[PDB]
Amino acid sequence: TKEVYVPHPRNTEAVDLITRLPKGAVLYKTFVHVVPAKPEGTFKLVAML
Amino acid sequence: RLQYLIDLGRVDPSQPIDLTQLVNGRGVTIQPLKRDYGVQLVEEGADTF
Amino acid sequence: HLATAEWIAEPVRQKIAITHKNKINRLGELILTSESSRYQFRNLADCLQKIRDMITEASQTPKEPTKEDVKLHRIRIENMNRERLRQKRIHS
Amino acid sequence: RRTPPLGPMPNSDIDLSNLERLEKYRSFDRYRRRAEQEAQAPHWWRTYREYFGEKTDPKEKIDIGLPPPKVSRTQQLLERKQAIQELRANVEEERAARLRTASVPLDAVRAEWERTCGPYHKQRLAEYYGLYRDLFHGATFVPRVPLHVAYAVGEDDLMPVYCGNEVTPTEAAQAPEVTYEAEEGSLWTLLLTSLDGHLLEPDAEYLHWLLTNIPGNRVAEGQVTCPYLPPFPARGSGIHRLAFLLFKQDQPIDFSEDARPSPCYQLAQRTFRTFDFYKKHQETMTPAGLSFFQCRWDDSVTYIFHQLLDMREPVFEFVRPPPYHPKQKRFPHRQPLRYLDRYRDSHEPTYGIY
Amino acid sequence: YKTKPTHGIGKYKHLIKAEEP
Amino acid sequence: DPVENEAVAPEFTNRNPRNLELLSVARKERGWRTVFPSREFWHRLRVIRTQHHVEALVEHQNGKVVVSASTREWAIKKHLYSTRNVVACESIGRVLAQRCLEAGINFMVYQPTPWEAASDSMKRLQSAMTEGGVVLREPQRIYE
Amino acid sequence: KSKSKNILVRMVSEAGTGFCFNTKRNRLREKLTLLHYDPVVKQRVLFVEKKKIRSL
Amino acid sequence: LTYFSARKGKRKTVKAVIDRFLRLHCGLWVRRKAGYKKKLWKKTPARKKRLREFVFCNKTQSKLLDKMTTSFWKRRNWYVDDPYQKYHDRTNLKV
RNA sequence: CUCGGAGCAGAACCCAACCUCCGAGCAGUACAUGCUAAGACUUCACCAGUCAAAGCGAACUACUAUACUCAAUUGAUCCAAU
Ligand SMILES: [K+]
Ligand SMILES: [Mg+2]
Ligand SMILES: [Mg+2]
Repeated sequence: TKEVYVPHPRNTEAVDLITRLPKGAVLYKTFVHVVPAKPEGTFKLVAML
Repeated sequence: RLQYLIDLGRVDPSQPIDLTQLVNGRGVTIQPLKRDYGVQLVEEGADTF
Repeated sequence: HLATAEWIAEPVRQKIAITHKNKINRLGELILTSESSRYQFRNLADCLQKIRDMITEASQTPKEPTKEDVKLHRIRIENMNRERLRQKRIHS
Repeated sequence: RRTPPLGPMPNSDIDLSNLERLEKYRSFDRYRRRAEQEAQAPHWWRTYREYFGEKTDPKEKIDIGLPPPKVSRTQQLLERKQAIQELRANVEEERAARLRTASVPLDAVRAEWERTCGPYHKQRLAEYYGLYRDLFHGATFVPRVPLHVAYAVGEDDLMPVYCGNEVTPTEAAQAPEVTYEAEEGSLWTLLLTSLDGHLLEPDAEYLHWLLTNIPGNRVAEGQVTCPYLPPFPARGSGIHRLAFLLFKQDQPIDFSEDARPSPCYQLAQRTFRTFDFYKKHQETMTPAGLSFFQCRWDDSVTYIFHQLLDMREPVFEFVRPPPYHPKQKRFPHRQPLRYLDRYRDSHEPTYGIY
Repeated sequence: YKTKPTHGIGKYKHLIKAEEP
Repeated sequence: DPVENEAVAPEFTNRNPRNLELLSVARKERGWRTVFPSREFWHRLRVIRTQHHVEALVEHQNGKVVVSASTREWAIKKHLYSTRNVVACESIGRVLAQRCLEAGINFMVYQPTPWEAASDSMKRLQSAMTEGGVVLREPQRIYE
Repeated sequence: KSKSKNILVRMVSEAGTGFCFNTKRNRLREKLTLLHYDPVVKQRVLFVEKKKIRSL
Repeated sequence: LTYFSARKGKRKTVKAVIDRFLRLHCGLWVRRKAGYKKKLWKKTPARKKRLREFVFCNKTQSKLLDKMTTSFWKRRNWYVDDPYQKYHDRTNLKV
């Protein structure tokens, strides 16, 4: 997907870039995702005490 | 293997069993020239012995 | 049946019921299961060793402060906040 | 080969001829604020929200609650501005704020918040917990009648029920003390349902409590349509939701079909669905108040199963999917010796025919 | 990607004045 | 002679959205290491400061606001000389901490900037939350 | 292949376990005394340089 | 390789192989990584752990190592307290 | 004559000339650059090389923190020293 790119404030290089941009301008970058297919687990009946 | 040999009459449990009786019953094949020092009794099959 | 078992001591009987309440069924029988081996012998030996460990722990009465588990740490914080919400009756 | 954009591209309205004369952000905070705004807008390209955002229905949620109260904004605004002037005029207030020693009375803030923004904050919080999705199949209402449920613990303490705070089954052993503000001659219906307690059916609930035709706010005088049953969350099953739903009856209603035998200790009889119950009584009934808490298993639940319900206690366990390994190959080149353990069922030596 | 309509969505150096030592 | 009450499904269905979160077994959204802020949380405290007001939000990672406290509310505004100073920020923390406990939220992450974290306003708001019972760090997810 | 500015030295644990690790230090600087994790005792212990392995 | 010895007319074993490789009875060969004792001061911990691994050989290498050793080295052995005893037989291997 | 970056080779990967250009054979900071372990990459083989969740042990009370910065910054087997 294409997402808005906000760098870390500790990132000196990237922060200097955005502060010099004209107002109303937003940087974009391509991001890669992984949509989880399976759940973390399932509750199963283990005993009848 | 020990139980199987006894059930078929190939090893006689009414007398003391040793290396000779196991060899004469074709239960185990010992190769002293290949650095075999005898037989090790292993626990496989303990539940049904 | 834990309560009926006379070979265990009475104080030990009463302390095992509290510590291992999760292993006692409706009828009061303490159920122990081991499925870590292929051989019934070793599985039984493990079950018997657990019984011997239960009696040893109850009789020892250890007062040493054990290290808190991670799951327990969160429940401690959650219990604190639940007690913090407790109110008192305006007119008791 | 090129393809024209399907819509307006980012950074398009920026005039690049007057770049030097255009205003810059100059601050990280001003860019972030604009960045957060752009991320929320709909886009014609693929976005994270498309794949991970919950798929809300386009049609708005049907409101089934009481009508909003009518307030005179002009008079309300006048009184509010006057109060601020009086507070700001006090010299002792200014010094306390300047010296950072001032504080607000939390007790008064909650009383005012409960009258003003309380209902909407409770609705927002009820929607987050999934009550409207489960209880009314997505239909939402504003709990405009504050409901105060408290479980008496001991003789001098109370355990208040708010909106998701945890209450243990031991504390909820007996019926709670329910009080709400109601006019004379009105009728109300109060119920308690466990959204997650049901053992056999996933979509069904358990009706722990039902009181009908309550005169005014005298809950004790209501008809016990269903007797009270303490929560019994099963061990290892997680944290359940129990919701108190207050209803405002337009006229006296007959709940003979919903009547449960006293005592009711059959889980089949307790099985209950709020949507079906409200749907049949919707014409003469409106949701007014809402409270709920979160309940997990404790040692007292064993008492409920063994004695009250006369059944064996069901225990559950969170089971994770088995670990994945690629298909075993005859020659696992450059793999460590522990490769073979990954595909081994038992850890004990095997001897085959011998 | 070049052929796709979103080509150039990540461009940013035309929005900044060039830096010359 | 089976007991009707003992009819239990082999798999338990718990529709509580917070169930797995409270067991610390739910997935947190890991990744996003090159951007700010992180997504690896279930709940986060987010403070919005404007020219006239101070607002603090507790929102789930999915973007839903759970609880909120703002100086725009009359319940809070009526007791504040100024809604834009350090006292206002400390008061918002105290009000939010109480509302968090009533909603069942005991843990959240706070993601300040370097200048925000060093500010006296945010330090007083954080102290108010911790004194109120809320812990500003979340427990580690259990994977095993 | 260049001027030898650093040297490799063996740091020996002071716990008496005998666990050693190799570190790089400047030739002109003084002998290193470092606090380094000792696996034998399973906690951080003081190490002291004993010998110079080679010139780097 | 000596296919027919002058004294016995029998195939010989290349002893260089015996000194470097372990043969599991299932047919797999185990070796060490080249350079796992070389210039450790300039290698990272992740790399050094990889170098300490006991790894398997591929099909082509295994076939070559089988040709370079006689049948004696492919027999089933029952050494007492053998560390590699468990790895001699494969389990749940389809093809 | 080995290694890395760029063009040729414009967009997954790969691609030659006694083709066109620029570099490397370190340095600096750590002293948990501790241990261990799923799943993967791979310079077209092999050798070598690369990235890593969880876990143990630490660290921690927000220094873009737990596989340091850096592009290459390098040498197999035997043998020798210990
Ligand atoms: K359920
Ligand atoms: Mg390859
Ligand atoms: Mg890790």
